[PDB]
Amino acid sequence: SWEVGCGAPVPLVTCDEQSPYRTITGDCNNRRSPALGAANRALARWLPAEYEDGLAVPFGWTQRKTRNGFRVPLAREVSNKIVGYLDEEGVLDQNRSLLFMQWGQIVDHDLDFAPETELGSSEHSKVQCEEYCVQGDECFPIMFPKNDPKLKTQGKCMPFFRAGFVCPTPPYQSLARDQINAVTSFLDASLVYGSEPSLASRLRNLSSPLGLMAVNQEAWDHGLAYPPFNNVKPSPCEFINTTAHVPCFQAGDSRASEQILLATVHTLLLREHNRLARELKRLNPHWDGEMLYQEARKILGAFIQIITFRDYLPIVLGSEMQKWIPPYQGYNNSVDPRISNVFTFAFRFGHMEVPSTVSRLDENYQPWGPEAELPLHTLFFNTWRIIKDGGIDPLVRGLLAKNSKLMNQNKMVTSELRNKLFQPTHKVHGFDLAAINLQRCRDHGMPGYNSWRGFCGLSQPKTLKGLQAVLKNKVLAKKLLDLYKTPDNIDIWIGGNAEPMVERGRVGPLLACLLGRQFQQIRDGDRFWWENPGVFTEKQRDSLQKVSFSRLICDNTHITKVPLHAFQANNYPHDFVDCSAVDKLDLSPWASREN
Ligand code: HEM
Ligand SMILES: *[C@@H]1O[C@H](CO)[C@@H](O[C@@H]2O[C@H](CO)[C@@H](O[C@@H]3O[C@H](CO)[C@@H](O)[C@H](O)[C@@H]3O)[C@H](O)[C@H]2NC(C)=O)[C@H](O)[C@H]1NC(C)=O
Ligand SMILES: *[C@@H]1O[C@H](CO)[C@@H](O[C@@H]2O[C@H](CO)[C@@H](O[C@H]3O[C@H](CO)[C@@H](O)[C@H](O)[C@@H]3O)[C@H](O)[C@H]2NC(C)=O)[C@H](O)[C@H]1NC(C)=O
Ligand SMILES: *[C@@H]1O[C@H](CO)[C@@H](O[C@@H]2O[C@H](CO)[C@@H](O[C@H]3O[C@H](CO)[C@@H](O)[C@H](O)[C@@H]3O)[C@H](O)[C@H]2NC(C)=O)[C@H](O)[C@H]1NC(C)=O
Ligand SMILES: *[C@@H]1O[C@H](CO)[C@@H](O[C@@H]2O[C@H](CO)[C@@H](O)[C@H](O)[C@H]2NC(C)=O)[C@H](O)[C@H]1NC(C)=O
Ligand SMILES: [Ca+2]
Repeated sequence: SWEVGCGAPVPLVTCDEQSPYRTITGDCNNRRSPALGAANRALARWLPAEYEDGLAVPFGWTQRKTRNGFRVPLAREVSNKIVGYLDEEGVLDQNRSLLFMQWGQIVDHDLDFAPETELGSSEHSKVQCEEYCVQGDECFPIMFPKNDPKLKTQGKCMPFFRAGFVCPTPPYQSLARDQINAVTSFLDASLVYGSEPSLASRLRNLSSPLGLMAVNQEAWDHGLAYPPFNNVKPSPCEFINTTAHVPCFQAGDSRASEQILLATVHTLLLREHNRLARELKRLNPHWDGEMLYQEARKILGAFIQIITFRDYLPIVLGSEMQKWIPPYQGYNNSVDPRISNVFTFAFRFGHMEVPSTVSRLDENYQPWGPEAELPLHTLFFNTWRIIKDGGIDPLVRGLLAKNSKLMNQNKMVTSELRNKLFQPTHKVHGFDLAAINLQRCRDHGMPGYNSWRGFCGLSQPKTLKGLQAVLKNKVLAKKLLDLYKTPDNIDIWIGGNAEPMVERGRVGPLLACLLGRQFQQIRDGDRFWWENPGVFTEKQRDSLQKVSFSRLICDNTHITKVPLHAFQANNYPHDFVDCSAVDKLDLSPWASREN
């Protein structure tokens, strides 16, 4: 097979092995195979890639060719018939907050990214894709089926570009096509600190010896910080309201400004880096800026680890967790920490948890002003609503008080995501996230629903009656097969999502498995996982056990009323208490001494 080590990454990183700090790139975690889990390398393959030419060409590319003796259904046709719904009433999750959706997006963004193939600088390859919908090379258009209302308004297709691949980005051929993970595979708060040594520095305040991080100079949220602006024009954030002139935020992750609430938790995280950084110079005045940045970076890492695994995961995987993520037993140097290709489609389960509206509430948890409840589609790359319409305080209260959208077989993805999505480079408010997910499955060369079913050790449904038993839904299983013709061909995203949810959790049998395995691999294969003896001192761990997302809000906002359990559905005022009832993170054990 091979090549054994293709591609060019950040080709200049040799290990210190004696440093107690993670590399920005994620290198040097593993002593034996040191590029394992790093950034800018092939997503791991749990199962062999599936292309029609067996090498690189997606299923759906050529019209004459077929998948298992059937034509693959159009990306959007799958959506129009199965994914969409009209009536938004009763789709709310009665036992999970908007934060349950929100944190999903934070971890994931920490864990993976597969950068698009917008290669070029002054180009007509972008034009022949968008204007003419000409398939070929790095352009893979999402066509519109007969009687799509988007034909009248938008055109003949939705522009779609293939994902970036290993070795170089001009076509080529040898092994099957593997897609690139632009971020580090460890749960290491890279959304904040970056995955490139080049960018990791740009985000830092290297003007003072305090290990602080660059903050906005133009705007201020009641004396509290905002992220810096991305002064790289043209920007998507400016385009949406030209009169405002407000550009996107800049963090260690490109997707920080995609939606308004994701930029909000980005503000909270950046805020507590500086708070830890400041409290550490209170306690350790002799420390240089480097120790400060790094020591703060280490606590925040541990922060995102404890919240993800103690608070988030148990309510996602549910009864299935102990089956897949048993209790911790130490760092296994034989476990592959890399994020697999399929995982980048498993974690997308959350797209069906995004509700139609984002609300802004006041101190009394009452609707804030005339335009309190906004449509979500108006909030893609919307930063002017943060900076010039209340700050983050109203949006944070919304997260804690308002419900998440519950997954439903008859009501899947909101039309605000499935019909009105804004994509950063393009101009209109009209892409389909359901269709975009469905061709990326095909682009990445995913094997079908059944391979993955079997991979996890679950009955591989082959008949109409078979699929029924698994999906516990006769009408959905029939629509699925009328389009896919066989359950072997169902795209992993929709197939995995269609399944009913496990007990006490928010995902079904197949997804619990795929998600379950990854999260254990990235816990067990991480040399810097907080609990692993050596990383944090015995005392340091005891304080880290006390962190809560509620405390992140209290110490970095002028919200004073917070629920204790921030991922479950809480009502005002009964479930809300004072910030004083919420346990503080004691940073005393970090106090190093001299004589
Ligand atoms: C309104 C909120 C959200 C918006 C607007 C949004 C939008 C997007 C878009 C446009 C993509 C690119 C898809 C592609 O081209 O393949 C994406 C990727 C992704 N999203 Fe979301 N998303 C949201 C929330 C979430 C949440 C809450 C989660 C997790 C629970 C999530 C999980 C993911 C994952 C895993 C990817 C692929 C990551 C990778 O690059 O490998 N998203 N999102
Ligand atoms: C483009 O961005 C600007 C903000 O930079 C938006 O303009 C603002 O629009 C609202 C009206 O919807 C104005 O608020 C008004 O004043 C007070 C609150 O400050 C309130 O009592 C009034 O009832 C009213 O809501 C605000 O002054 C105005 N800013 C100015 C002077 O430009 C604009 O709506 C955005 N448009 C788009 C295309 O989204
Ligand atoms: C809504 O979700 C809440 C968050 O999980 C959940 O709170 C959970 O309540 C039970 C208390 O019993 C705990 O789960 C345990 O339940 C039984 C024990 O009687 C066992 O079978 C389970 O294995 C499990 O240990 C959770 O600890 C607790 N969650 C947390 C972390 O606070 C509510 O119960 C849910 N509300 C509804 C709709 O019932
Ligand atoms: C990099 O770090 C610098 C030092 O920590 C920081 O400069 C400080 O900025 C704050 C906030 O803008 C200023 O605090 C306040 O100054 C007066 C107080 O009398 C107020 O009237 C202002 O409203 C302001 O809030 C400090 O004056 C300033 N400190 C120093 C040492 O000059 C930079 O802003 C940081 N730069 C970046 C890009 O992150
Ligand atoms: C560390 O984890 C690895 C991977 O799960 C374990 O390696 C397995 O060892 C079994 C024997 O029990 C072998 O049959 C397999 O070859 C290994 N499995 C895999 C997935 O490769 C190992 O048991 C663990 N080691 C320690 C010390 O905990
Ligand atoms: Ca990471």
